[PDB]
Amino acid sequence: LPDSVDWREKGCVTEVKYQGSCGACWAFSAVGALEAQLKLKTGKLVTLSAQNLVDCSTEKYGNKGCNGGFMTTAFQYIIDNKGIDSDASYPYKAMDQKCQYDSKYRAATCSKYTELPYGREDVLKEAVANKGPVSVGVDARHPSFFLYRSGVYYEPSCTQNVNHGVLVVGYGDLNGKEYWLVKNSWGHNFGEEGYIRMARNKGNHCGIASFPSYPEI
Ligand SMILES: *C(=O)[C@H](CSCc1ccccc1)NC(=O)[C@H](Cc1ccccc1)NC(=O)N1CCOCC1
Repeated sequence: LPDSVDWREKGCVTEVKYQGSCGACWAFSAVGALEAQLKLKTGKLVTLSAQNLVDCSTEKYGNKGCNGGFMTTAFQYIIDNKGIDSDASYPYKAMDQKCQYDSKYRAATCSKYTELPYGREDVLKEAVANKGPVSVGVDARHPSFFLYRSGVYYEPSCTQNVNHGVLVVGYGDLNGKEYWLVKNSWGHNFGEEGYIRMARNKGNHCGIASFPSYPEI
Protein backbone atom coordinates (compact mmCIF):
# COMPACT_ATOMS: atom_id res chain seq x y z
CA LEU A 1 0.00 0.00 0.00
CA PRO A 2 1.20 3.53 -0.60
CA ASP A 3 2.99 5.07 2.35
CA SER A 4 1.02 8.29 1.88
CA VAL A 5 -2.29 9.24 0.28
CA ASP A 6 -4.08 12.58 -0.19
CA TRP A 7 -7.29 12.49 -2.17
CA ARG A 8 -7.20 16.29 -2.49
CA GLU A 9 -4.36 15.84 -5.02
CA LYS A 10 -6.64 13.73 -7.22
CA GLY A 11 -9.36 16.37 -7.26
CA CYS A 12 -11.81 14.28 -5.21
CA VAL A 13 -12.43 16.64 -2.29
CA THR A 14 -14.64 19.75 -2.35
CA GLU A 15 -14.10 22.96 -0.42
CA VAL A 16 -14.22 22.79 3.34
CA LYS A 17 -17.71 23.59 4.67
CA TYR A 18 -18.79 25.42 7.85
CA GLN A 19 -21.60 23.92 9.91
CA GLY A 20 -22.05 26.86 12.25
CA SER A 21 -24.20 26.25 15.34
CA CYS A 22 -25.89 23.23 13.73
CA GLY A 23 -24.73 19.69 14.57
CA ALA A 24 -24.70 18.58 10.94
CA CYS A 25 -21.19 17.08 11.05
CA TRP A 26 -22.67 13.70 10.11
CA ALA A 27 -24.31 15.15 6.99
CA PHE A 28 -21.05 16.79 5.88
CA SER A 29 -19.04 13.62 6.47
CA ALA A 30 -21.53 11.61 4.38
CA VAL A 31 -21.70 13.96 1.39
CA GLY A 32 -17.93 14.34 1.52
CA ALA A 33 -17.52 10.59 1.12
CA LEU A 34 -20.03 10.42 -1.75
CA GLU A 35 -18.59 13.51 -3.48
CA ALA A 36 -15.30 11.60 -3.90
CA GLN A 37 -17.04 8.54 -5.35
CA LEU A 38 -18.95 10.84 -7.72
CA LYS A 39 -15.66 12.27 -8.98
CA LEU A 40 -14.15 8.81 -9.39
CA LYS A 41 -17.16 7.51 -11.31
CA THR A 42 -18.13 10.52 -13.44
CA GLY A 43 -15.00 12.66 -13.60
CA LYS A 44 -16.81 15.66 -12.11
CA LEU A 45 -16.42 17.17 -8.62
CA VAL A 46 -19.71 18.63 -7.28
CA THR A 47 -20.52 19.54 -3.66
CA LEU A 48 -23.62 17.65 -2.57
CA SER A 49 -26.39 18.88 -0.29
CA ALA A 50 -25.75 18.38 3.43
CA GLN A 51 -28.98 20.31 4.01
CA ASN A 52 -30.85 17.68 1.94
CA LEU A 53 -29.69 15.12 4.51
CA VAL A 54 -30.51 17.34 7.48
CA ASP A 55 -34.04 18.05 6.22
CA CYS A 56 -34.89 14.64 4.74
CA SER A 57 -32.94 11.82 6.43
CA THR A 58 -34.80 12.18 9.71
CA GLU A 59 -36.71 9.98 12.21
CA LYS A 60 -36.98 6.99 9.86
CA TYR A 61 -33.19 7.01 9.79
CA GLY A 62 -32.56 7.62 13.48
CA ASN A 63 -31.30 11.12 12.65
CA LYS A 64 -32.06 14.37 14.45
CA GLY A 65 -31.01 17.04 11.96
CA CYS A 66 -29.14 19.85 13.70
CA ASN A 67 -29.06 17.75 16.85
CA GLY A 68 -27.04 14.91 15.34
CA GLY A 69 -27.16 11.91 13.05
CA PHE A 70 -25.34 8.96 11.48
CA MET A 71 -23.38 8.74 8.25
CA THR A 72 -24.54 5.18 7.59
CA THR A 73 -28.23 6.01 7.79
CA ALA A 74 -27.58 9.09 5.66
CA PHE A 75 -26.22 6.77 2.94
CA GLN A 76 -29.30 4.56 3.38
CA TYR A 77 -31.56 7.57 2.86
CA ILE A 78 -29.74 8.38 -0.39
CA ILE A 79 -30.18 4.75 -1.50
CA ASP A 80 -33.88 4.68 -0.56
CA ASN A 81 -34.52 8.14 -2.05
CA LYS A 82 -32.71 7.28 -5.27
CA GLY A 83 -30.64 10.43 -5.05
CA ILE A 84 -29.35 13.53 -3.31
CA ASP A 85 -29.41 17.09 -4.67
CA SER A 86 -26.45 19.36 -5.42
CA ASP A 87 -25.44 21.82 -2.70
CA ALA A 88 -25.92 24.65 -5.22
CA SER A 89 -29.60 23.74 -5.72
CA TYR A 90 -30.26 22.94 -2.05
CA PRO A 91 -27.96 25.30 0.01
CA TYR A 92 -26.88 24.76 3.61
CA LYS A 93 -28.71 26.99 6.12
CA ALA A 94 -27.53 25.49 9.43
CA MET A 95 -31.19 24.99 10.40
CA ASP A 96 -33.77 22.22 10.41
CA GLN A 97 -36.12 22.75 7.47
CA LYS A 98 -38.93 20.95 5.71
CA CYS A 99 -37.81 18.36 3.17
CA GLN A 100 -37.50 19.99 -0.24
CA TYR A 101 -35.68 17.32 -2.21
CA ASP A 102 -36.33 17.56 -5.95
CA SER A 103 -35.10 14.90 -8.36
CA LYS A 104 -34.75 17.64 -11.02
CA TYR A 105 -31.57 18.66 -9.17
CA ARG A 106 -30.23 15.19 -8.35
CA ALA A 107 -26.44 15.30 -8.51
CA ALA A 108 -25.56 11.82 -7.25
CA THR A 109 -26.93 8.43 -6.25
CA CYS A 110 -25.75 5.72 -3.87
CA SER A 111 -26.21 1.98 -4.47
CA LYS A 112 -24.67 0.65 -1.25
CA TYR A 113 -22.29 1.43 1.58
CA THR A 114 -19.63 -0.54 3.42
CA GLU A 115 -18.86 -0.59 7.14
CA LEU A 116 -15.26 -1.39 8.15
CA PRO A 117 -14.32 -3.56 11.19
CA TYR A 118 -14.20 -1.96 14.63
CA GLY A 119 -10.87 -0.41 15.55
CA ARG A 120 -8.85 -1.75 12.61
CA GLU A 121 -6.54 1.03 11.46
CA ASP A 122 -4.85 -1.32 8.99
CA VAL A 123 -8.19 -2.04 7.25
CA LEU A 124 -9.03 1.68 7.29
CA LYS A 125 -5.69 2.41 5.62
CA GLU A 126 -6.42 -0.10 2.87
CA ALA A 127 -9.85 1.39 2.24
CA VAL A 128 -8.51 4.94 2.08
CA ALA A 129 -5.83 3.82 -0.39
CA ASN A 130 -7.94 1.55 -2.61
CA LYS A 131 -11.51 2.87 -2.31
CA GLY A 132 -11.40 6.55 -1.43
CA PRO A 133 -12.28 8.93 1.45
CA VAL A 134 -13.94 7.21 4.41
CA SER A 135 -16.50 8.59 6.84
CA VAL A 136 -15.56 8.11 10.50
CA GLY A 137 -16.57 9.21 13.95
CA VAL A 138 -13.96 10.67 16.31
CA ASP A 139 -13.94 11.72 19.96
CA ALA A 140 -13.87 15.52 19.70
CA ARG A 141 -15.17 16.19 23.24
CA HIS A 142 -11.91 17.75 24.33
CA PRO A 143 -11.16 21.48 24.11
CA SER A 144 -7.78 20.79 22.46
CA PHE A 145 -9.59 19.54 19.33
CA PHE A 146 -11.10 22.86 18.25
CA LEU A 147 -7.94 24.66 19.39
CA TYR A 148 -5.74 22.47 17.17
CA ARG A 149 -3.57 24.54 14.82
CA SER A 150 -1.04 22.35 13.07
CA GLY A 151 1.02 19.20 13.15
CA VAL A 152 -0.08 15.76 14.26
CA TYR A 153 -2.84 15.92 16.85
CA TYR A 154 -2.44 13.67 19.90
CA GLU A 155 -4.67 14.13 22.96
CA PRO A 156 -3.84 11.89 25.92
CA SER A 157 -7.39 12.40 27.23
CA CYS A 158 -8.96 10.99 24.07
CA THR A 159 -10.92 7.75 24.15
CA GLN A 160 -12.46 5.42 21.57
CA ASN A 161 -15.99 6.66 22.37
CA VAL A 162 -16.80 8.82 19.35
CA ASN A 163 -19.19 11.73 18.94
CA HIS A 164 -18.11 13.81 15.91
CA GLY A 165 -18.39 12.79 12.26
CA VAL A 166 -15.56 13.71 9.89
CA LEU A 167 -13.91 12.43 6.72
CA VAL A 168 -10.58 10.70 6.31
CA VAL A 169 -9.16 11.88 2.97
CA GLY A 170 -5.64 10.52 3.33
CA TYR A 171 -2.77 9.49 5.59
CA GLY A 172 0.99 9.80 5.92
CA ASP A 173 3.62 10.72 8.49
CA LEU A 174 5.12 14.00 9.64
CA ASN A 175 8.76 13.31 10.48
CA GLY A 176 7.96 9.89 11.89
CA LYS A 177 4.60 10.73 13.44
CA GLU A 178 2.04 8.76 11.45
CA TYR A 179 -1.31 10.43 10.87
CA TRP A 180 -4.72 10.34 9.25
CA LEU A 181 -5.56 13.38 7.10
CA VAL A 182 -9.01 14.45 8.27
CA LYS A 183 -11.39 16.92 6.61
CA ASN A 184 -13.56 18.69 9.20
CA SER A 185 -16.69 20.81 8.69
CA TRP A 186 -15.75 23.74 10.94
CA GLY A 187 -14.69 26.03 8.12
CA HIS A 188 -11.43 27.03 6.49
CA ASN A 189 -10.24 28.73 9.70
CA PHE A 190 -10.12 25.52 11.72
CA GLY A 191 -6.73 23.79 11.91
CA GLU A 192 -4.68 23.44 8.71
CA GLU A 193 -7.03 25.22 6.33
CA GLY A 194 -9.97 23.13 7.57
CA TYR A 195 -8.10 19.86 8.13
CA ILE A 196 -6.56 18.13 11.10
CA ARG A 197 -3.86 15.48 11.01
CA MET A 198 -4.70 12.94 13.72
CA ALA A 199 -2.34 10.36 15.23
CA ARG A 200 -2.37 7.08 13.30
CA ASN A 201 -1.43 3.63 14.64
CA LYS A 202 -1.55 4.92 18.20
CA GLY A 203 -4.15 2.49 19.49
CA ASN A 204 -7.18 3.80 17.56
CA HIS A 205 -6.52 7.29 18.90
CA CYS A 206 -9.74 9.28 19.44
CA GLY A 207 -11.63 6.29 18.04
CA ILE A 208 -10.93 7.22 14.44
CA ALA A 209 -11.22 3.59 13.31
CA SER A 210 -14.20 2.72 15.53
CA PHE A 211 -17.00 3.19 12.98
CA PRO A 212 -15.67 3.78 9.43
CA SER A 213 -17.97 3.57 6.42
CA TYR A 214 -17.92 4.52 2.75
CA PRO A 215 -20.56 4.65 0.01
CA GLU A 216 -20.42 3.48 -3.56
CA ILE A 217 -22.32 4.66 -6.60
C1 LIG B 1 -21.84 16.75 14.58
O1 LIG B 1 -21.80 17.96 14.31
C2 LIG B 1 -22.53 16.21 15.82
C3 LIG B 1 -22.68 16.93 17.21
S1 LIG B 1 -24.43 16.71 17.72
C4 LIG B 1 -24.53 17.58 19.32
C5 LIG B 1 -24.47 19.07 18.88
C6 LIG B 1 -23.23 19.84 19.04
C7 LIG B 1 -23.18 21.21 18.61
C8 LIG B 1 -24.35 21.84 18.02
C9 LIG B 1 -25.57 21.08 17.86
C10 LIG B 1 -25.63 19.71 18.29
N1 LIG B 1 -22.45 14.79 16.04
C11 LIG B 1 -23.21 13.90 15.42
O2 LIG B 1 -24.06 14.17 14.62
C12 LIG B 1 -22.93 12.47 15.79
C13 LIG B 1 -22.13 11.88 14.60
C14 LIG B 1 -21.51 10.50 14.81
C15 LIG B 1 -21.60 9.53 13.75
C16 LIG B 1 -21.02 8.22 13.92
C17 LIG B 1 -20.35 7.88 15.15
C18 LIG B 1 -20.26 8.85 16.22
C19 LIG B 1 -20.84 10.16 16.05
N2 LIG B 1 -24.24 11.81 16.02
C20 LIG B 1 -24.95 12.15 17.18
O3 LIG B 1 -24.47 12.97 17.99
N3 LIG B 1 -26.17 11.58 17.40
C21 LIG B 1 -26.68 10.59 16.40
C22 LIG B 1 -28.24 10.64 16.29
O4 LIG B 1 -28.82 10.81 17.62
C23 LIG B 1 -28.41 12.05 18.28
C24 LIG B 1 -26.92 11.96 18.64
